[PDB]
Amino acid sequence: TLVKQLSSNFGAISSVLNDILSRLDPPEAEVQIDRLITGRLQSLQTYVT
Amino acid sequence: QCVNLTTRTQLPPAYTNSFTRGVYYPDKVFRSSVLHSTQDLFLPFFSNVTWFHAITKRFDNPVLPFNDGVYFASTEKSNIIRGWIFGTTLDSKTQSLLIVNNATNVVIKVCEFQFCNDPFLGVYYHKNNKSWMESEFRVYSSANNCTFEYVSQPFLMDLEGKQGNFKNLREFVFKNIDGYFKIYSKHTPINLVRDLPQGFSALEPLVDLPIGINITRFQTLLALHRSYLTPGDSSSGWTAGAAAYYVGYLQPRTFLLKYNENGTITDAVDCALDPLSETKCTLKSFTVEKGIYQTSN
Amino acid sequence: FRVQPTESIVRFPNITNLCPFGEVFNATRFASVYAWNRKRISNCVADYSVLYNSASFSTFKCYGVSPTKLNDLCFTNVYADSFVIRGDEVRQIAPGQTGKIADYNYKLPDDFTGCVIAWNSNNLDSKVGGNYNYLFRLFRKSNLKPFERDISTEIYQAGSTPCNGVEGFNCYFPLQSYGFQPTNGVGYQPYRVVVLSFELLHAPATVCGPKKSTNLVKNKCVNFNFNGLTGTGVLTESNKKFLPFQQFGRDIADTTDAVRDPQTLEILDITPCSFGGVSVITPGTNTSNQVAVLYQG
Amino acid sequence: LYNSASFSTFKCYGVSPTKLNDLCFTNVYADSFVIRGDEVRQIAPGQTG
Ligand SMILES: *[C@@H]1O[C@H](CO)[C@@H](O)[C@H](O)[C@H]1NC(C)=O
Ligand SMILES: *[C@@H]1O[C@H](CO)[C@@H](O)[C@H](O)[C@H]1NC(C)=O
Ligand SMILES: *[C@@H]1O[C@H](CO)[C@@H](O)[C@H](O)[C@H]1NC(C)=O
Ligand SMILES: *[C@@H]1O[C@H](CO)[C@@H](O)[C@H](O)[C@H]1NC(C)=O
Ligand SMILES: *[C@@H]1O[C@H](CO)[C@@H](O)[C@H](O)[C@H]1NC(C)=O
Repeated sequence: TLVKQLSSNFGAISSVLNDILSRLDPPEAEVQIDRLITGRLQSLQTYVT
Repeated sequence: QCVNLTTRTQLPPAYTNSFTRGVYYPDKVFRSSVLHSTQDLFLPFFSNVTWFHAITKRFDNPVLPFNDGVYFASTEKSNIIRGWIFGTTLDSKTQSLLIVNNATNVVIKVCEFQFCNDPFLGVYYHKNNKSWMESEFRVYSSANNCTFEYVSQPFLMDLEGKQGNFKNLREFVFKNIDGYFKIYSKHTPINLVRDLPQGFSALEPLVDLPIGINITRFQTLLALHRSYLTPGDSSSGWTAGAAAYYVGYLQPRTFLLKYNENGTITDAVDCALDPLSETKCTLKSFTVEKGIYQTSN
Repeated sequence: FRVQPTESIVRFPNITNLCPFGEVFNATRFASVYAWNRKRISNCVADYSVLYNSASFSTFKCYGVSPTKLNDLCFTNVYADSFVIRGDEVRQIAPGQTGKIADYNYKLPDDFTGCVIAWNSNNLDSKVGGNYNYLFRLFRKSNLKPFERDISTEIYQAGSTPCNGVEGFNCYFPLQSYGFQPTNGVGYQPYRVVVLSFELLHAPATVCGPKKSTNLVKNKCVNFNFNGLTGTGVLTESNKKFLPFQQFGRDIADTTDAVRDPQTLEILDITPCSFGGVSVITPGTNTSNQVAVLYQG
Repeated sequence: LYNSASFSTFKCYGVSPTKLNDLCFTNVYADSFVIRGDEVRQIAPGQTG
């Protein structure tokens, strides 16, 4: 389940970080980065608990 | 001009049951030894598939509705089935895709076609030389405007008026999504003609075309065999060979696909056919242990 | 611990065709908004250098992609939509915006991924007495779905009075002439607006950036770019068998582990470079200052 | 009133004539006068005479 949670969008345009980085400029990209960061951090917290 | 077929016997269409046939690769990705689950248009297992037969002077080219999708499977020996017409109005008022295979180049073009009431292909056996030629090509009348045309390489086949048992099984799936015409094909040798055999045969994609027209009706093209012992008229002497093709309709369904080591789809399981099938879909396994499980709400 | 990449490689298809931007932008006859024209572009290298130069371009807005990066990644099925709208309406042709023209004519999906290019037209699309060739719809029963066209010409029904041919009270034709004139203000001048839509839609890619392809190096931790796919891992020869239509590979985790080289059509595996972990052991600062380093993996 | 069709002219400016009861108004004011046949165009928004 931890590994499968890695593929979700969490609201970003794409799940893969590299696709977001290449397609979008830095100023616009960081929001899409923030979505993924929050989602993955929450998944890690759940697993640890 | 187009000759009109006459004196043809009309019979009610029979019904037969499919047996877990019609699974195709849904993507270009390669997977091995993975129980992947996908959601797309599929032919549900054990479905009610209409069965047509062509054989006194029994003939049938009904204009069947296209619906969301079509599973066209024809078992034949003499290749009496040649091509399919895909049009909405079928009266040269709207674009009508024409896929026809003949002795000449395979013709896959979209144009405004004034299709006649009976678009039947005709192959005549000549007496000057012992060869079969398509003396009749009066399927349509004219093609004023042609938006897109694609002519492939010529294909040669032995066309004869034989009533023997079918030698091969050909399966085709047609889908019209996002303006792209997708055709999946498979070719499996077969000898039994009673019904479709059991088993799973994955269909590999054949070709994709950007026709970009919406289709509501389609019609199959059946060749007519006229030998030197027959007058060759549409009234008499037009007796065609034995023909059997099955038409099924796709629906939105969820399948669980099994890939072996080489990447081929050996088996599949529906997720709405039975409670046991739903349980196997939930657990993502083909075997279920003793116990009690919660499938849905 | 980490292993750092040494070199970078790019593997793009070898395409010599150049996409005809001339027809798209510099067209003598330019379509109307009521019936917008769609052009399909494929199998050509697209140079977007001219686009960000902004030569005589009033508005250059890109959604979902950055114009500077447009000549890097690689796409499929470039669409071009041409239509003519009034000078104060170019703003409303944008994702998530509703307006009189947008609801009753060409509209953009909320998930649009493309660039909107607009430039002003002074008198090329204007007449001294008013250009009435261009038409727009101000009436419609139901708002259009994304990427829809209307060819119907019927009188709109208002109230209980029948319309669509029964002309009378509360019967107005939805189509109206724009009436462009060179004497009007800047906000009433016709503007030529072209919409580009970009989608991958499959593994194969047709329109690719003018970036040169370098040689191939194997068995070294390097940066690889296959048809716009960016990653970092060692590249080795692969024994995995791909069916001819298949182009990529995926594992259980769904990350790419194999890919086909576009130039040479050779299957090669991808393996991530080793990272591991570092642990340092000490007999104690009091006893000595020597340490031993353990690498986990 | 819209379906009555007893009015030679039934034009709504700034609001949809078909959907008028749907929208509530804080205050409604009515002005009444009878003019000639060549003066209806004069009584219109953006019209001067
Ligand atoms: C298919 O439907 C027909 C009625 O349309 C029915 O008579 C027939 O039994 C059905 N097929 C099967 C295998 O039950
Ligand atoms: C074929 O296209 C031309 C060009 O617009 C058109 O004038 C003609 O009417 C079309 N033919 C038919 C049968 O509509
Ligand atoms: C399909 O084509 C027919 C042609 O008569 C048209 O009436 C219908 O609106 C079309 N449907 C869609 C969804 O475009
Ligand atoms: C994969 O292909 C090889 C070579 O044809 C064959 O030996 C092997 O049995 C196949 N594996 C399957 C079909 O699972
Ligand atoms: C180191 O060991 C000696 C001997 O016991 C002791 O006197 C000294 O305080 C120790 N120093 C530290 C930093 O542990």
